[PDB]
Amino acid sequence: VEEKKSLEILLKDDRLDTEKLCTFSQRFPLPSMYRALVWKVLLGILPPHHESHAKVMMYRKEQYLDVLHALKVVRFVSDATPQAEVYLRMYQLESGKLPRSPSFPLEPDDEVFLAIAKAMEEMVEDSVDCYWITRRFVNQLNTKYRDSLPQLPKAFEQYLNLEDGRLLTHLRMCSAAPKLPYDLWFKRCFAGCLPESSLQRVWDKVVSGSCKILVFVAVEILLTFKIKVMALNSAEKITKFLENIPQDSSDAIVSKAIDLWHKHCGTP
Amino acid sequence: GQLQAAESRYEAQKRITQVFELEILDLYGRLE
Amino acid sequence: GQLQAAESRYEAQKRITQVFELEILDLYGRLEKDGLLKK
Repeated sequence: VEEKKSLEILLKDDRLDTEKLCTFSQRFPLPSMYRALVWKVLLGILPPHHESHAKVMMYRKEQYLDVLHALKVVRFVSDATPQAEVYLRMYQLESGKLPRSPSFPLEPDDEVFLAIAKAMEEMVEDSVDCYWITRRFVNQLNTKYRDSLPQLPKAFEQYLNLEDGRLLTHLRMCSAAPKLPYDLWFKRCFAGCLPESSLQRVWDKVVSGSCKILVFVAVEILLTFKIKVMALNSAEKITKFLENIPQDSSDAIVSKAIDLWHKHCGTP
Repeated sequence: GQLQAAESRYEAQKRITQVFELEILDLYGRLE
Repeated sequence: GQLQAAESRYEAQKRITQVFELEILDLYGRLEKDGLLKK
């Protein structure tokens, strides 16, 4: 509870120090009420001057409506379309990769967006905030982390070795190491894997500038379900388990994963 | 800050135009 | 000053869009009528 008050001090500045909001979000978990605000400031959706906030959100609102309306003009979306699919189509239009028809199949990258859009939907209730956060969150993965994300699978082994080499050995025994759901962990950032109440505490860190956190979440999953995994003896049996993990343990997993991340990377 | 958002609006409108442009061309092509 | 000019650009592009918008609506309407000449 003492943590929440120190944040409110940062939020009272007429001009928000984005640097300090990161270092806070890195160290501490965000209060539920302030999550949307902080994420928006860090992602550049809102500027640091919180007198402009109202005026800027107006632009973001008009943009949302303009785009959405355009999709209805070209018969790309109707009221029957799910909201996550709408956000996808809006994102495609804004980034200039709208296909010719809705019937055209969805490519791998589109299904990543769709998984995240569904996760964000539970975290953020406002349609406009949800879209804009999803947008900038996913855009961050393909720009700020374009060269970082592909190197996480290598790091996942390296750091698992440092916490439990025998478990790593067992994975390599079953030739299961190469077939782990790396795309679920490091392209979708655990969207569809962990429940959103826990997952958002992970995304606190991803927004605030660190993608390496995702590795230590993945590591902690294996540590947590060690006994269960060591019982299995097939790459296919192992992967199938990791794609449908128990949802009740995820609260602990995230907490432990953050400690693990702080331990190995020694954040300021 | 405010200016970035204003340019965001312009760019987005530009993209809408380009989509409509192609939709029109597609429609002319169909009507033949 | 700079922002005013940026909003000027937005409004103008909006106008272009809304012209294309009515042209599209007109075109959909025409190709619907060409389906009726079939019967």
